[PDB]
Amino acid sequence: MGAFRFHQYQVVGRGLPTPTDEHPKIYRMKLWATNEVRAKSKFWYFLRKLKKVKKSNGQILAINEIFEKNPTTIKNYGIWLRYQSRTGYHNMYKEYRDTTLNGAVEQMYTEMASRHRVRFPCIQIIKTATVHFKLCKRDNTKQFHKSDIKFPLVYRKVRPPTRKLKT
Amino acid sequence: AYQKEYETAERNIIQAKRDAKAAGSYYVEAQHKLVFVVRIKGINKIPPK
Amino acid sequence: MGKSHGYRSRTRYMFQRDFRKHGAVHLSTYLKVYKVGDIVDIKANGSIQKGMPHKFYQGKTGVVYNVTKSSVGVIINKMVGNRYLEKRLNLRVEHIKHSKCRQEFLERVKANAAKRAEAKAQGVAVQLKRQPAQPRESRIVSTEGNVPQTLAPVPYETFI
Amino acid sequence: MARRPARCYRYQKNKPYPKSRYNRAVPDSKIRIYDLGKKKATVDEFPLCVHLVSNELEQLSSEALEAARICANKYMTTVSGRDAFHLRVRVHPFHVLRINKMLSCAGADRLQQGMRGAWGKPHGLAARVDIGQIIFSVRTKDSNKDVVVEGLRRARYKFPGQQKIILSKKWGFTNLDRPEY
RNA sequence: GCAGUCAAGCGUUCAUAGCGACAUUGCUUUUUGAUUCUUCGAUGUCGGCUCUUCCUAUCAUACCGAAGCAGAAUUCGGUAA
RNA sequence: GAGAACAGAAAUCUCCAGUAGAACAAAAGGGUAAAAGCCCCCUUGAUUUUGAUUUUCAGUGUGAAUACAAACCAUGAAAGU
RNA sequence: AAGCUCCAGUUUUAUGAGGUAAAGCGAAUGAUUAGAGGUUCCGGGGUUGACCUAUUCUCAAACUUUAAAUAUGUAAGAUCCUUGUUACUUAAUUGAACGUGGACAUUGAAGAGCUUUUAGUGGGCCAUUUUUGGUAAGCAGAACUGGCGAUGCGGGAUGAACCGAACGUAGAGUUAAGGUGCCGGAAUACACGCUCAUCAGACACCACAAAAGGUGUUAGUUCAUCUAGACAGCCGGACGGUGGCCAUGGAAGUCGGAAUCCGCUAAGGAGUGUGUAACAACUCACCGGCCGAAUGAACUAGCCCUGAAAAUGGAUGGCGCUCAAGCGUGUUACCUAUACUCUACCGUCAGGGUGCCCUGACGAGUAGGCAGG
Repeated sequence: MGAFRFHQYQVVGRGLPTPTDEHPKIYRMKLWATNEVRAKSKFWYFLRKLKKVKKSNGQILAINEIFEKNPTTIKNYGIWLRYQSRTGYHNMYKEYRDTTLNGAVEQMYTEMASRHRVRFPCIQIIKTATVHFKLCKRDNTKQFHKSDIKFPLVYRKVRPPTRKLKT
Repeated sequence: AYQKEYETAERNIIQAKRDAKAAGSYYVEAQHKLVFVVRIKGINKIPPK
Repeated sequence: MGKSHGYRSRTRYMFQRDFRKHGAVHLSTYLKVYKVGDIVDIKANGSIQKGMPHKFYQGKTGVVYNVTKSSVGVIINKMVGNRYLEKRLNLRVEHIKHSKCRQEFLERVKANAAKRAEAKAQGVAVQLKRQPAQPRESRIVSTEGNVPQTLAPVPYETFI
Repeated sequence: MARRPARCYRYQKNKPYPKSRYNRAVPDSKIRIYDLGKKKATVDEFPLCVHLVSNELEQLSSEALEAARICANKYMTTVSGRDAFHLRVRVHPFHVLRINKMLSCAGADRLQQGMRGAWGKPHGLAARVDIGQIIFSVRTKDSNKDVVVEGLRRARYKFPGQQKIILSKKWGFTNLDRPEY
């Protein structure tokens, strides 16, 4: 797409470390990011969150990025999310209608921001999980979109400029 | 040239990595890189330190 | 004004030893004699009563300048002011402990130093460092003039 | 008692202070008892355990602690009767409060000199209750869950630090706790 | 000084017609203290008189709510300078 | 703790168990178990002289202290102290 | 200043040390406390065995030592050999270590050593961090640091110490901080979402707003119920084992106190509330219909109002816009300092070169020193 929204960067690496029969074992976090600036950062924050490491103990092997595999079209992304507001972070599973992973980020940001309290310092999320169109449960925007694929309903929905013409 | 050995070795590497977590075993690249340093920020409100 | 200034105050953590260090010290430590130019930490053992430095001097490293009877004379540098002088401290051997760090440092440089000699004969590792060290130097070497050169920055103009 | 809101006390003042040499004649602990109800009962009969936990970092007054805990107790002992379930206060009150005590008019200001001047004359006890700390840990049976919750609501309007009711997990839940015999 | 919350309790019975502790959060700046910012080549003191302009936390009047308002004296409270 | 008529304050003496919780004139805190503590003897070095140095105080005195060497003795097996 | 003379730092290594949380010692509020040996008294009964103290294994948090502190600043510390000759403390005794004399072989960069003489104090202030006293304070009194003082200029309405920025002159360019509806450079920008109170145009700030927070505002979450038909409302039904043991004046559906099976079976509980001294009805449970699609309870955060009252006259700097000119999420383009770069050039210092010419760097300034005029 044009001027990102957060392509997920599949960052991989190691650790890589010391003269001991240990070594840390092989990891992944695929993190949504804008390129390498973000790439680094997330990895250190993941390494803080779950793992423990260090900066130095986490070694990055490689990077491979993100465009559109499947259709622009029409997941309605199930997102596992955390929002920081008037104390620390509270858990969320938000399943919202989207075009795509580029979009998902913006639509969630706008939702943390507006609705939930969000401001600067945050981060992000935990996972995004695709779903089948009929399955989608919570609920307002999407319920209409699910119905549209159905169709008929696309003949519905067809509404927005509608009051304007004359014909 | 560094990148070629990874590429040659691995079909596996890419697909698994976009789709899911985990990492595969066998190889890994070390890197050096020298640096350039530019000072953006001024003297005001800092220790001599 | 108010209260004291005082040698014994603020000692409680420094003076006191671990549960493991507690009990009488061992006379081997008392017996130990050292040579000039040895590097020794000063930190008083709580379990010896006398011979103790000013409390304020502990955790500093000095070189045994000379000895005069049972106690030994240590050179250390303090800090802060103008034209600060280096100090002699009379501090006992019970309170003075060896320093491993220079001993292993000395062995490593000397162990290395043998590896080189063979390389100087038949081998070229270096080359640049080789050029100053043959042209360079006596002092004899080992002299007391180098000490004021070191002494002079210890009163630091900026910090002041 | 004598007014001062808790604007004076609630924020985290002072290198503690409550050290035993340094304060003869503190005013009392007014907290009537810490454990309540069935004191003659182990924790293990009760399938439900409810807690009350802080959002803020405070010093709570001794009077607020007793007033909140008695208000909760009147709700428990009226609805579940005298030989009810069982409660424990998490936090006892032992931080000691200095305040200077009401001058004079002699033109005698402080007569002291000008002054004030440490060694302030003790006003009583408070408890530290820091963020996420637990003021009450209450053990009960699920057909009286409601009763302890309103007792915990009637407690909140009697301390100033904002707090939340919560259902506990600790070790186990209450039944991964029980299988070894 | 005044207010808000909570409402133990009292009011024959009844938390809330009314009264209302403990606790607790506020607000004002008009008492008192605290301070030492301002003025020691000088800010005339209290009080009172008289002239003005204001404020709202309203004592009365207007309009209203509730009552443990039969009338009716009333009580409490809202709007309101 | 036990044990011993009487004795409670009951020493007392006895046995076991007993590592710094005791003792160490005096604050505090620290510190030590054939100890620097406790006992028995013997004794005077609480001597004179000079004091490297630190604390005083980073350079500033008195004072203090830590070390000597000369002078002199002690105890002690003696080293030493 | 005036001269003299030609080294400084830092990771990394090693040391010991702030501290403050949960144990140990000491203190210990101070509960709760089972199990369980023993105090000591009397006092009743058939050695046992009611009665008070109290070891002992054993349980909720505080505080001063100490481990291991975890931390973090720190915070000092970074030549060798042989030969001879001399010494030395210590048995006519054993050794080293002294001193000499001679030979042998070894990431940084001017931040910089010493001296004479000189001056203004010898009253500070603010902020940040860590505090200590004080209810607090545009408070008091420390620590660590930057600024103000003595520091311009640009931003912030104004405004010593907030941000950007350290300033010879002059110009051109481009930028910071911060801003782009108008005042007012520069967007009535672009993607979206909430808000309708004029919230609100706000880093810090004499910028207020809380407990309580409602809440069916919006949103989000967690648990349950729904096409097998929930839900609002309206409508509608109930025979039989059998009026159930204990206790008491008395419970018998419904003062207190049990079990809880079953008929048949749309369905018909040993019962939901309303009762009388006690008994004495009627509804509900449970069950059915008319309608048709979501539903309610708990927490959380935005918003918001409610809490929300003050004195000469209205403001967020002002006008005052509200799918924004709000506020938040991303994002494009612009604007903008004495900064930065560059051009020209004045001083100092590097220096060079021939009373003179040239190269490049640095270059605000009160007290104040010195030097030229």
